[PDB]
Amino acid sequence: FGQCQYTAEEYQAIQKALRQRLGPEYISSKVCYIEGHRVINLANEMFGYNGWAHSITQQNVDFVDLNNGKFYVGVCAFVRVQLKDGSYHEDVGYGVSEGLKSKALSLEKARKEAVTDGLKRALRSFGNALGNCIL
Amino acid sequence: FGQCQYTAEEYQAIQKALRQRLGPEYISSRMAQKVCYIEGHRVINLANEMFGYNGWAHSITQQNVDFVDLNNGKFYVGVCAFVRVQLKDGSYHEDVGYGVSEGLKSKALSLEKARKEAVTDGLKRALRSFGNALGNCILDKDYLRSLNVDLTKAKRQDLEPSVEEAR
Amino acid sequence: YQAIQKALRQRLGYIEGHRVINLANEMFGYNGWAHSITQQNVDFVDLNNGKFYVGVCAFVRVQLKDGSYHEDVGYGVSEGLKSKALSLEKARKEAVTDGLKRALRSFGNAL
Amino acid sequence: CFGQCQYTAEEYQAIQKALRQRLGPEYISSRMAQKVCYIEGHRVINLANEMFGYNGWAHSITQQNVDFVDLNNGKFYVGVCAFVRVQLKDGSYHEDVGYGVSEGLKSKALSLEKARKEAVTDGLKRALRSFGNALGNCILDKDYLRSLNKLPVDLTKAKRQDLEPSVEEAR
Amino acid sequence: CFGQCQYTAEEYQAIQKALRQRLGPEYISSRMAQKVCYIEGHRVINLANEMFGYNGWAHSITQQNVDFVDLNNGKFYVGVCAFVRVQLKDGSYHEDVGYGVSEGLKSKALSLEKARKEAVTDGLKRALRSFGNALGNCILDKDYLRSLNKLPRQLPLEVDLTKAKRQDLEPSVEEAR
Amino acid sequence: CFGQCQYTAEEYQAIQKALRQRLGPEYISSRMAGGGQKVCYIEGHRVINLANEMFGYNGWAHSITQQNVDFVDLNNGKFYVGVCAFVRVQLKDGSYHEDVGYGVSEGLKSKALSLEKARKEAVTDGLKRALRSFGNALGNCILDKDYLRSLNKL
Amino acid sequence: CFGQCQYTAEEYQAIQKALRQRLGPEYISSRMQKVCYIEGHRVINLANEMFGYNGWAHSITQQNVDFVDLNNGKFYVGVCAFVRVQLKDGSYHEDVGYGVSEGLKSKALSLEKARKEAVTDGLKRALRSFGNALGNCILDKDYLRSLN
Amino acid sequence: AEEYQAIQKALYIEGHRVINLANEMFGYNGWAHSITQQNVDFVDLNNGKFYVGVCAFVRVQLKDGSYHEDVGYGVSEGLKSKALSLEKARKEAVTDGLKRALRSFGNALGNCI
Amino acid sequence: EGHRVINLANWAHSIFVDLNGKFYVGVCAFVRVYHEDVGYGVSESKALSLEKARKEAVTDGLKRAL
DNA sequence: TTTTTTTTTTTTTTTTTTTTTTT
Ligand SMILES: [Mg+2]
Ligand SMILES: [Mg+2]
Ligand SMILES: [Mg+2]
Ligand SMILES: [Mg+2]
Ligand SMILES: [Mg+2]
Repeated sequence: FGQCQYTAEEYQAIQKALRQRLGPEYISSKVCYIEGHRVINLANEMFGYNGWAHSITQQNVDFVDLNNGKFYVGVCAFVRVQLKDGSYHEDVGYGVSEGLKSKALSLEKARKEAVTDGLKRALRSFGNALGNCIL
Repeated sequence: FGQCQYTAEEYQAIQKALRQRLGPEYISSRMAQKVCYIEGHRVINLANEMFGYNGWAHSITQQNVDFVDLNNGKFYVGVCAFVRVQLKDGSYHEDVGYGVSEGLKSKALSLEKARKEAVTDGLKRALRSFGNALGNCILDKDYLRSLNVDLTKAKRQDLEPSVEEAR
Repeated sequence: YQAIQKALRQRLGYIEGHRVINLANEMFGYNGWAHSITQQNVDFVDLNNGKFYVGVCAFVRVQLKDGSYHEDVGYGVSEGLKSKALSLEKARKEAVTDGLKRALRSFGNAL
Repeated sequence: CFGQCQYTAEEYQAIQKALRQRLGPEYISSRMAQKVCYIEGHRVINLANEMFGYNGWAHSITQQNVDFVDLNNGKFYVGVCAFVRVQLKDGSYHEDVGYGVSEGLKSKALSLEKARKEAVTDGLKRALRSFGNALGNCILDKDYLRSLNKLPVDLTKAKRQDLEPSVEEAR
Repeated sequence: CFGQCQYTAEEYQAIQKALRQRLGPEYISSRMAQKVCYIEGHRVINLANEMFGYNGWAHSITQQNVDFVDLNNGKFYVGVCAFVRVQLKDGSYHEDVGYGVSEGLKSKALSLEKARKEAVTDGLKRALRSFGNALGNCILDKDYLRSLNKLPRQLPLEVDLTKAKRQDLEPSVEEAR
Repeated sequence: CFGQCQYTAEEYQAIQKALRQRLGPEYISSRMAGGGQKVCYIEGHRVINLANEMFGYNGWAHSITQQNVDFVDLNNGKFYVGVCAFVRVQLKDGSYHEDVGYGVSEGLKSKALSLEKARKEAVTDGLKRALRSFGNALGNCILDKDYLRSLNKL
Repeated sequence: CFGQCQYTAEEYQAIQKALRQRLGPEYISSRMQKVCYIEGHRVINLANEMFGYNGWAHSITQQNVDFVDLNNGKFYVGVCAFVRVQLKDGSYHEDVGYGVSEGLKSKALSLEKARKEAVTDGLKRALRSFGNALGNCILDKDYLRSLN
Repeated sequence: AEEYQAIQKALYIEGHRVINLANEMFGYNGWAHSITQQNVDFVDLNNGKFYVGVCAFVRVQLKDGSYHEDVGYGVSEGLKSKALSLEKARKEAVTDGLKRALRSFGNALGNCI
Repeated sequence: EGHRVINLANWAHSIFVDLNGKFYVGVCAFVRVYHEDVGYGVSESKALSLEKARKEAVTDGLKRAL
């Protein structure tokens, strides 16, 4: 994982298979998007369960404001996605929590949402099959 | 570890096994409405079965304490954690976990509970990203809508003849 | 081999982010280019009349597996929007996309 | 060598089967907390030794940190955290967090000592747990615990002297 | 060399069955802390030397930190902690933490003396404890302890110095080389 | 070479048998440092000589990994110093031990002399304590209460 | 080459015999209570006698200036050095050497004295661990009583 | 082999004479030296004049592999300029270090007193 | 523009404030490929200033390489 | 448009004097 050069057959299969646009079954709504678990499944079925890897380069908390007993949070996450050949795409994601009477729950929701969103938006750069044809 | 290449047959067997879902014997529900989840120890068992006791590793990249607050003698704690899971070939997935303690009068107990819960939650979320077999199917609405021990062999002696003879 | 050197000069018909990504995925391949974020800086956040105004910078680096790379800059704004989280989200993402757009243009006319 | 020597098929299979097994009622201790069931750390040490051998596993402390030392009414309240890594002869590893605690002592050094020891012990226990049910992972299953609840040392050959004739012969 | 030499089958089996043993009542010391039981450090070193040999193990110190050096009524209170790593010829290892405590002394150099030596001693003792019952792991068991307290009290003995070394030269070792 | 040369069976057996011995009554010195109690010990040069005989002039080595001054203090014009060192002893095959030695200097009115004494004493104390883990022949037998109680009634 | 040349049985036995010898009165100095020692050149020549001109080496690992204090226009300096001696086989020893300069109003002279003295003190204290023929005997209280 | 016994039996002082001695004792291609560490002690440009102190570590190594490391030292005073003063201290320190390094080999190359 | 250099070369390039209503910012702009030659850039909205900074320094940087 | 159950007791006394001239 880091120096496993692709073979020609698999290279062409991947290159052709990524351009296929996503059928109406996957998309759900206004804004049309893709659920995160569907994106994970598509990645697994596309590269293999051992063909891609993701990590968190860094994560920041932007603010925690309390207004009338409710907390408002915003979290930035840098999520990096790597392939077994050595290619990667890093992208940013954001998470928001509002109206929760608990600060810890708000932080948890925000951080996890930010990570999931960064993961979604990092895979799109690879091809249309994973979501680039959504806007 | 870290440089062990999968064989074609093991590759295919794991690829087929990860692709499948979990029966109603792995999912439990708690009031929150209701939420369906998979317990951490069951996920550890499934990971062991899928990859083997020596097929996967997990590490804590970094933890941090978000806040400790005292209100009327009660401590409120929130702890984050980064957990990284790895496979023999090199592949890995890193995810975040969070722990919470609410109404404990002892700060040390609150920190302990929060940190341990954070590590467990992070591991659970990091194992999810490998397939449906490891918990990735419980957040799908369609599957959720669709769904809705003998101790004779229990170890009683320390010595393990089979392992020692095989050693 | 030697085809890209001549396939970069051609132009055809502002450019949307998805389209430049799609053209990026074609000349080099899904495994021929990578990009990364080097820095982000929330230059300012202001509140007026219950509406927030944000401006964010971003450093985006794009490398071909041959080795060559070009780091460039991008900016993002979010004016007249209640709530801070949406503002910051929009600004950061637009900054990253803009930096990516401007980074890729340095390799030739085609992009 | 350690960290670069592979398993064989037979040993590997035997260890899987052994690790899958659960633990009996004589490995389980109970304490008030309305009870709570657990496995003592030295028992886990013994199980790991006889599951992988005395030279089959290695543990280390990768980080320790004191969270707070507080004095109240002449008594110290301390809390410590430890990251313990357990590694196997092939290269596999599991890293978990342990946490120690001391409260009510009038001596600062004793509190730090107790907490810093408890941290590493607890972390080792929790890092060995994720290798199988045999190494304590079965204690977290409520069905197992309610199944155990529905159930019904005279070694005169102890080491008396210092030498090991057989070990010396083999060496 | 050390860390790159592997055990043979017979050697491994012998050490494995030996480390399983539990120590007798003549290794066990007692002190008031209710009474508590322990194994003294030099005995542990002797046991390790017998088990693995003088060239079969190796221990080091990875870090040492002073937690505090306080003064109260002219008397110093010190606390130190050490990370002691024990290793074997094949490559295996075990680490643990030892703590040294010193209190009551008017001198400050002596306080650090005692704390910093006690810490390394405790750390080595606990790092060797995780190799078997033979290197002290049995003392933690309540059943094994309540068994010993039921055994007869052995009277103290006196060692014989007729075999004690009295000359620097070692003719056997010299001939061996 | 040093650090990768293997002991033969006869040498291993000989050295193993020798290190198990307990030193006789002429190696034990004494002091009065218990406020009413006596303490036994072994001198440094004697331990170096014992090591040289046991392993040979080219069978062992030692080094200093780190040294640090805990404090240099002044009171009534007098200097108080405390220095600590970590000493590593190695054998021809690769085995090693490390322990801590500490030096003290209370009373002198010169800063340089105090530091000199503290540092040198700490290094020697460390070399003594590291060699102690190789066996009784190198001073491990002193800690025994029974062994000393036998010497004190000779 | 150096660091990887082994000793024959005869050479090792010969050196082992020699290093056990104690030192006669022609090597021991004295000063004012009374002290005894061995000069630097004496130990250097002894080492050249045992191991030969190409049979030993030494180097400096750490030299740190403990202080440079100035009082009454007079400097007080202190330098601590760590010196390492190794043989052709590969064996080595390391110990701490010290240098003290006091009373000299010239800063450079005090620094030079301390720096140069520390290396030689450490070199003497390093060679001592090889055997009695290189100064290890001087610590023997009984030996001094016999010679004195 | 005979060369070893010959050299061993063969084995203030003006500078270049010691370099000539080393050249004769071991030969033009039998020895080498190099500078390892350099340092400067104290302040400069005091009362118009300068005080410069430089200490150097020099390592002399023979063809077989033997070597010795010793410490030099350099002092510059009186000269009222930074230029070519610290350089003079550097040169003096290097030379003193080389002389003290060649000394430990034997009497033919030093050993004062 | 970069067209002249990209045609001739085939090169890669790596990378304060004033702030009311008027802006000017630094550059931090480098260039590589042969060895590197660095320059600096000037500006004249923060986005416009930073972008213009990056233009000119690259322009100057490329000249020095030539 | 993500996502929302975990945590289960441990710790067991040690330390035992050295150093002292050179460029
Ligand atoms: Mg203790
Ligand atoms: Mg002492
Ligand atoms: Mg001196
Ligand atoms: Mg939760
Ligand atoms: Mg607990």
